[PDB]
Amino acid sequence: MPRLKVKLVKSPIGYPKDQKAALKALGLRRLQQERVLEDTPAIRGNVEKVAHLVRVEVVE
Amino acid sequence: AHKKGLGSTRNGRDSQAKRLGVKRYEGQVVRAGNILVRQRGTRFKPGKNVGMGRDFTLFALVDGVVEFQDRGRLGRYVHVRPLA
Amino acid sequence: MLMPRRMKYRKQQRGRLKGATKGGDYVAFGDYGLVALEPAWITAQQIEAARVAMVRHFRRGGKIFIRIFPDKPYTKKPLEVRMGKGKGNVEGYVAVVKPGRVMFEVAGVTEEQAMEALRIAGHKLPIKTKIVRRDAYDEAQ
Amino acid sequence: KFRVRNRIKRTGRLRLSVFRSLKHIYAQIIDDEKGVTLVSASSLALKLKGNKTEVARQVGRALAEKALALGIKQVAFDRGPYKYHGRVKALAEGAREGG
Amino acid sequence: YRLKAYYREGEKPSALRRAGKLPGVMYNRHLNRKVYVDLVEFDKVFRQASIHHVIVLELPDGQSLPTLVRQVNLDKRRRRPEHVDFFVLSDEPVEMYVPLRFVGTPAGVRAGGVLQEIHRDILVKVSPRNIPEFIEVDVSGLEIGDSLHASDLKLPPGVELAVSPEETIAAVVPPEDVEKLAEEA
RNA sequence: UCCCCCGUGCCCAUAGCGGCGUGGAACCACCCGUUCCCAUUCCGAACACGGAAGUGAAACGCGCCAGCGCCGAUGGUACUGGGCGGGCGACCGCCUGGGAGAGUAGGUCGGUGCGGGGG
RNA sequence: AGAGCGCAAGGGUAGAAGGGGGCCUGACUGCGAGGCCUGCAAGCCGAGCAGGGGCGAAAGCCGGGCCUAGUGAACCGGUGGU
RNA sequence: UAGCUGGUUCUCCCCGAAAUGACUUUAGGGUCAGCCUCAGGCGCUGACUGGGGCCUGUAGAGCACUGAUAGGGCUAGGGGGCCCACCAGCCUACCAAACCCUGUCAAACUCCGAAGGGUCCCAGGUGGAGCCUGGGAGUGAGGGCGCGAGCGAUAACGUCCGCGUCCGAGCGCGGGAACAACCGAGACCGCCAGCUAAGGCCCCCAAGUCUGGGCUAAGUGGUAAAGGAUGUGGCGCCGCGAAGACAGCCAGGAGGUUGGCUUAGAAGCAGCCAUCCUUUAAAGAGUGCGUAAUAGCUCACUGGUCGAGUGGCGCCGCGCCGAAAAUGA
Repeated sequence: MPRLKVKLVKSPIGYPKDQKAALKALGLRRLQQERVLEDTPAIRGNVEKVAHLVRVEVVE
Repeated sequence: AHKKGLGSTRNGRDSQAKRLGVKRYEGQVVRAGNILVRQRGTRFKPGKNVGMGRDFTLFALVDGVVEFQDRGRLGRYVHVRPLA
Repeated sequence: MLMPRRMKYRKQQRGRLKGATKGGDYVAFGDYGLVALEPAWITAQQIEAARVAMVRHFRRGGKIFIRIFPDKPYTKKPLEVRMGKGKGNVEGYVAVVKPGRVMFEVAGVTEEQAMEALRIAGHKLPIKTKIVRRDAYDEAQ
Repeated sequence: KFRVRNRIKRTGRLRLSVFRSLKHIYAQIIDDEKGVTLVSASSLALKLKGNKTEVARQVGRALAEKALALGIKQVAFDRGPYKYHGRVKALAEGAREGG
Repeated sequence: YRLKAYYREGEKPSALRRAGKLPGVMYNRHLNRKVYVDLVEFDKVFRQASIHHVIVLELPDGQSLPTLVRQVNLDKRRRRPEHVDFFVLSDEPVEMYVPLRFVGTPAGVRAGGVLQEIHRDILVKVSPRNIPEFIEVDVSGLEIGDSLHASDLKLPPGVELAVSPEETIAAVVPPEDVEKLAEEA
């Protein structure tokens, strides 16, 4: 399984609490936060839930 | 202002909603005396170590796990099977 | 006009009316037709107003059909009252009509006849409509 | 027309699925669930006798031994139109203990 | 008559639509590919068709095949076709709607009266070897209140029937005037 | 191993209707006697107890047909998570995924294991 | 299954809960596994256990009624007993 | 006495709420749990999500229950007449049980039934997750926007619930001209350092009078409708036409006739029906004006001249009339 890699692009303040629970499920702190990640449909869906606050790249 | 003849009603009366539904499903261990289906008419007919009471309510007789069944020309079935 | 004389509920809640006609844009009846453009109630008062203006303009005319039917209870509270204490009154007996629904159609008329007629008849209603012929409408029952 | 599942009032435990018809008596003892049967004994369909009531007697008791060969002890006489005139083979002495 | 055809791939209709191609499906007995045409000549030609006339779709695949229409789902909103179905023909007795041309000016007609257009298009079982064009319907002797139905219509030698036959194909109805302002009462 | 039937059960009508053709050699069913066991708010119809002659219509088992009945793809659309504009509202639009019934094609009068008898 | 299933309706039912007869009296006694429900309190469900009882050839059902409404903690006192 | 008003004093550090559910002589107070806090204990549990198993009747939609429902056809009975009795016939631009077809409607209708939520199972997920006992609280007028329903009138900066959030406590920040809640975005402090969000770049005020092509003539932009018009751009449709057309001009523009029917009269021409035939290249049972009705004028239609395009129907974008209230724009 390749490695996933994502940042945080769009502020958490004023959006659903579930999506923010995903943002905790990743570890996404403040704005501009490059994150090293592992691939799995679980975390994949977790991140797909925030497909707008987050920059996507599958660094291998 | 002037507020002439108005009126009243007769409908400020509601029935205290009683929590009804199905509690346990296939995948859950239910051990002897656990209600798992709340209903009024036979929405869920008993069976394999399943039980019914004085108000059409399914529960657990065994320490077994639930599962379901469909038998059209008979009804809807619940069978709580355990282990050999 | 027209409605039930005794249905099921004196009152019923307003509801939400978004769109899609639910069903009814073809024919099987008239040869020209009038079709709505907005999702609103049409009042049976306005309905019969159209029926009038229609058979009115063209006298001795043939037969016109109404696909719609005003069967919606409007809740009209008494005048000069106060908030709460009840509801409205079984007034404004109307029908739920959304865009693309054939309100009403003519058959046996003349070209320009059906034109000017349905033109005015539609000009009456609380909206604006489409004057349509009969060709594509074929099939769908 | 005698369904009611009298067999549901026999779903209690262990069956004896049978039927009577003019010439033959179909006295069968059946393990259920999988519906896997076991013990049959008939009128002249077992090549025994010709009067159902006598056959019954003998048959049940023959059937007794059959049951008593396969570790069988108790079931329940299965029929809705049974009426129960015993046929005092009544598969009671006939293995089961019955009545 | 003649019309173009092209094979649909599986691209979302939204594009095919928004451009100018009219999306649809065709089939026969078991076959069921997906296709598309072009609104303008499709519209123009279909007027001279419906399930009354037979159509031909030539295709850049090496094969040109004719069909009849069937089931046309629409937009509802703004009223216009947005999809079509085309049943491929055969030669084995098929069932669909033959047009009935109204013919006759009797007593219901003339002396007021309006024809009751019930079934121009009627369900019949005709062998696709034969093609009933414009089945005449005798109005020549009918008066208001009465009607016409059943086997009374034209039953061409190469066409069989299977509806009721009871179903009233047409009738004559009374006109209106200021006499319904008396009804207004 | 399998054929025909009887007892039986499972799928839940694509298993049901109807029309039709066929079997009684073991069966099944009518039939048969109403003394005996036995029962009917009345009927030996029903349940019966005792059974020779007959029957295959009716009961049913198998077969052929769709007329009725049941199923219904596949295209497209409705409505909709989630995301984003536009309108005074009434309300309309786009992407991303989710995906009906309506109906057209067409499907279908059966699927099947335990036990028993004859061959 | 549109009948009926006391009463309002919902849900449900002719593989009975409906309607007919026979013996009866489990509107049982001492307990209650474990669950519904939930702010507390009150309400809801019941296996099994043991005493004995009724019907059933039996297998077996019975701790009131097809269910959801028909209800009032406690303080006080009546009454019979321990 | 005071369930009420009011005051309630130094510094910093850490976390951080509720403005509900139940019951109350209860409604602007209260006790119970919920949401916060500290101590100690228990360890990947928790939010979240992937797969799988099952519970679900809202939307839609359909019409099989049920009501309603237009329209036709059929048809019990019934309106009525002709017309008899052992009793029946028969007929209708009548009423209507039911059924068939034509479409149709619904929160308390439901054959189908999503999106979705729910919960168990395995999996990951280290976070002011979570569980468990224990002391301290406060909180129970909340409000806006968002969609989903009620109510109101499909009014209210109206109230009523639900999921969702911002305020409150974020009147600390930047857009929004100014504005708790619209957009953007979580402030330990310093900085005369770099990017960037929302909006924005002609100058306020920081940055393109950049680039390239479309629309409009109204200050539209710079906030209004049904509706209206030879406004302007662009698309499409059906004739007319080099056999000769749009338009202009010349001319013929006719006869039965005063069509019949009405009517004081109705003569193409105030009105019902109609719904022709002929002399001809062409001329109507007429299109307007006019008449007391005739008269006349007149368009239609067809040639003479002509010389190149013309007439109509629908669409899309932007506009214009529609468009008036009060200190000064």
